[PDB]
Amino acid sequence: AKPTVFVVDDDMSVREGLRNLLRSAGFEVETFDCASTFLEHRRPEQHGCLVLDMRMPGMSGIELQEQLTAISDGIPIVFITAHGDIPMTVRAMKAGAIEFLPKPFEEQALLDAIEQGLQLNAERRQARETQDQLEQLFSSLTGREQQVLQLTIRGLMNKQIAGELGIAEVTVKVHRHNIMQKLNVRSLANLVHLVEKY
Ligand SMILES: [Hg+2]
Ligand SMILES: [Hg+2]
Ligand SMILES: [Hg+2]
Ligand SMILES: [Mg+2]
Repeated sequence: AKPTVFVVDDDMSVREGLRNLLRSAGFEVETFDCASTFLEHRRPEQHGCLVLDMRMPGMSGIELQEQLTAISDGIPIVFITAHGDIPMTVRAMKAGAIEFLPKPFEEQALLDAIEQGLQLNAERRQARETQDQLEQLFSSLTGREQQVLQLTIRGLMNKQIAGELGIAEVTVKVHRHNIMQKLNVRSLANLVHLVEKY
């Protein structure tokens, strides 16, 4: 999807200033003056980075982050604050913080953090799509096929698999053919990689 920077900050100058900065850099931008309007619109499939104010009406920045943690939305966060004297908590850092930046911010520092965040989002999403794709491929196998797969990745020959399970060799052959097609692999090497991957 399009790289989108979500900007959450109650202050108009921040929202407009960042919209302009981020557009002038090739990012789509979405802004919210509240945490809950963000959460209401948030789709965890949207590729992006969150730039987040500490203090806003309603939920604070940390409180929004707690919601995102709770629902396993792993979007990366660049925290911004006008009160640099108040440190981030250890928990706020661990829950996906890219960086903690002051307002007013160095434009380039902010841009570098967002670039860092987009790459971490791209990576995270790829590892999500892969796991998702592999659960659907593996879930599409029958119990019988599962039994054959388990022995196959143990290096057994069809003859030995047949004897172990009490089925005909042709039955094993056919199960093996169907496993390859279901899991979309053309070699025993790639079959074993896939099972280990998942
Ligand atoms: Hg709002
Ligand atoms: Hg809305
Ligand atoms: Hg981003
Ligand atoms: Mg604020």
